[PDB]
Amino acid sequence: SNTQTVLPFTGLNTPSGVAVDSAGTVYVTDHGNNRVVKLAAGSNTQTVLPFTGLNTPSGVAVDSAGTVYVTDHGNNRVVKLAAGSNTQTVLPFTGLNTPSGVAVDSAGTVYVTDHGNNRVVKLAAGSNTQTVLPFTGLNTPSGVAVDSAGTVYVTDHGNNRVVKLAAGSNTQTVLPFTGLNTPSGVAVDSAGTVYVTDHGNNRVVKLAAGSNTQTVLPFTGLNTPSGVAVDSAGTVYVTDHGNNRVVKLAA
Repeated sequence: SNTQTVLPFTGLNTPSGVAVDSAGTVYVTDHGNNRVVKLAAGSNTQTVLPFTGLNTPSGVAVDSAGTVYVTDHGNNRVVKLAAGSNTQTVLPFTGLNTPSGVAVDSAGTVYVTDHGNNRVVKLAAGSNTQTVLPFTGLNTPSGVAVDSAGTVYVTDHGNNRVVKLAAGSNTQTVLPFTGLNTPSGVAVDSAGTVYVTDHGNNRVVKLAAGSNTQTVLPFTGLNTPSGVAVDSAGTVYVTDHGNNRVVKLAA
């Protein structure tokens, strides 16, 4: 499609992160309102999820079980809320500094960009012991995504680049995007195409697997886009942070 639609969220203030579940429900961190909202597919009415005590939530992820994970940026913690639950749980990460992005793989392992510590950490399901991933030279990493192969993609915000680390690899690779300015968010679809919010350039770019040539997606009127998500239909969802809105673009 060449034509975005603005999703019917209400009252957003600088939305940061977005995620979409297998049912097409869209989850958004309403950063400026210390809340997380969701919108079911076709619904005109959001619901505020029952998290407690959030401070400028940044990133959001949702797993196949419908559990919602949120980086509670201002409180240096990551919280999760099981589907239908009333009570969040704080995940046992240690030593976070302004965590910024979160992703969850098919095994339930949780990956977090520890923005203030220039590192990415992961926590296996049920584990009490995080592991720091062997990225090199990160500067304020913002967003993270993980594909079905376990490859981890990170927007290295301060270095104007996107890096990836294959499962079990010691050595990251810098993806061949061009001309990025403070990239914030990243998503990867089932075909391995990587989508990045090029925050400082008011645009969203994608790079197909093995391609050397990005394409700029035909969104219009973006202002400092933060987060991006892609569903199984290839629809791309973007938090248009500066315009207090969320937009989507069908394939």
